[PDB]
Amino acid sequence: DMENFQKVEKIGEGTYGVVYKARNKLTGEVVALKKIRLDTETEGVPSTAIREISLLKELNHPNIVKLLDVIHTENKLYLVFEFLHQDLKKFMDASALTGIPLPLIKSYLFQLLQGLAFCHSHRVLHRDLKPQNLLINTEGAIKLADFGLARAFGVPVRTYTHEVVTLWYRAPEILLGCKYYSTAVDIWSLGCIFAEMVTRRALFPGDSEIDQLFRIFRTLGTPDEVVWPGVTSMPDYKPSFPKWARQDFSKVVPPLDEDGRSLLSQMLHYDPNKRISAKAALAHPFFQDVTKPVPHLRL
Amino acid sequence: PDYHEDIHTYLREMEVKCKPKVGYMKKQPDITNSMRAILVDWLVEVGEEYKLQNETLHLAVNYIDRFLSSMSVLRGKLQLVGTAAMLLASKFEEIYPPEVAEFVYITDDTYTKKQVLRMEHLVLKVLTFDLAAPTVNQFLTQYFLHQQPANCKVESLAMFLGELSLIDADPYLKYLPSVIAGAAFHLALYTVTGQSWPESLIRKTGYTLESLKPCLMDLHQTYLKAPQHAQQSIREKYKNSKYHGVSLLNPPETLNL
Ligand SMILES: CNC(=O)c1nn(C)c2c1ccc1cnc(NC3CCN(S(C)(=O)=O)CC3)nc12
Repeated sequence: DMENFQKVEKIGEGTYGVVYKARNKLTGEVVALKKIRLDTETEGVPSTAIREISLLKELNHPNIVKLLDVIHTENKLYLVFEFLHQDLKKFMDASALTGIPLPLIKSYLFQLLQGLAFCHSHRVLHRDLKPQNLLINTEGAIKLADFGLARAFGVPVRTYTHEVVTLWYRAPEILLGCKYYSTAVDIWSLGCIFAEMVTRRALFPGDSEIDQLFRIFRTLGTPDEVVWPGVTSMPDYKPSFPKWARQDFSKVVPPLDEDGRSLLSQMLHYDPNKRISAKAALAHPFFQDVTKPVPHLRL
Repeated sequence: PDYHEDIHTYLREMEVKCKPKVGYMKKQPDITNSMRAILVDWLVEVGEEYKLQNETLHLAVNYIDRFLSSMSVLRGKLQLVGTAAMLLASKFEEIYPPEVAEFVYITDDTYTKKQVLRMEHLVLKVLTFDLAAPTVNQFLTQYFLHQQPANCKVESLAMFLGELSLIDADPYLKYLPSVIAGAAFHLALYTVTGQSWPESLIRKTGYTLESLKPCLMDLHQTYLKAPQHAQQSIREKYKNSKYHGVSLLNPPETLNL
């Protein structure tokens, strides 16, 4: 069974284990094979694997990486995924000179919201949306991947006392230390990735939780009870916060038209209750003319 | 959120698929509804010792019932199944689950670390890694949003009834989670405030007081008899002040159906 794969090359490494690009020796199918090593006396199957597998096989969608198989031997657990060519981080990096074409950015942000809308409608938070967890193939498709941190929220998901989402993409509510995650923190992350594709640079590259919070404040203005009922009551909010003013959005993201700016400002909205949903983002005018360019991928 | 309705519809879809064989116990050669009740009552205790979420308890019972639906298990191994179920539910639901060592401790070294991890593998295989099952808990959480005034004794009492339902495979194995939650929410609401299953939830679920009646009749029966039940861990748990001592509340003498 595991005999029928030929390993072609390592394409991923992590605390989780390794991922190889592999070839099915019998069908020829090209696959991304994730290998996890098991602690067979004191851990068993890791929680992130339990969650990735069981959630991922509920989410069948073209914009969500496809889990093709699970192999569970004595000591090894293998996840078999569909192979994609490149993550969005390496493409954004390869494109820092020329920039990513606006048509292609629109395509990707349209697709990502489709995969995300599908997660949230099946009560799944992703919670780790960042450029190198998004995958692209050569036909212009982009898919959500790495559901290690994903949670079902049919019952409300409580916030890790020690945080989760990588800091640059982490949402204000989390930094200010609210009690629960909501779908909105996935949207926030997606806003940041949006901006970052437009401007070639991370929107809020914070050095620490507090520095993150402030970089945000300096671009979006410091939230008060009008812009966000309740902010001043949140656990990690201090009244000793400097009041910055809301930067004008045509300066924050120049290359964007009136629609691109409107959408982004709705994704970066302070009050999560008011932050635009992914289902709604897809209805936005910005996407009226959307298309499916294909990237030039320097493999 | 904005998906509230999308998710309810999906939960309703899923609960029909993640459903265990209602008659599996008759086909099971060596164990018994009473053995299962003793088991579930033990899982409640474990949950109190290790401070696990109610959702974890519900998921664990789902796992056990689906697993017993297709595998014969002897008396001496039923607890090993339940232990691996609790462990799996913890990994899925808890922010961080107890480690395996701690589940071996509360089985009292009747089983080994090795055995429990072996059983974890087998339960995963038998359930084909499908662990995100709908629970009474998830439906009660949806229904709670439809309290015009939210009332904490009603929420605790509803949770209490839902949890009692986990003890007795007969009758409850034949009801769906969304329906048990319905009966549990109405009965709690009626006991504490006198209000009834609200119109908005009739619209949301399509459940009428009339259609809940059968499950509602059973749940009332269980509620009335709970002090006489051989299994008491749930009543003990729900006299805690974190649950407002609701299990000491007097059940209504009659519904009004
Ligand atoms: C926890 N981690 C994961 O779940 C994970 N990590 N990786 C690297 C991948 C994962 C899932 C399926 C995958 C399917 N295809 C690919 N392809 C690779 C990623 C992109 N690049 S690269 C480094 O050149 O940008 C090589 C091909 N990677 C996958």
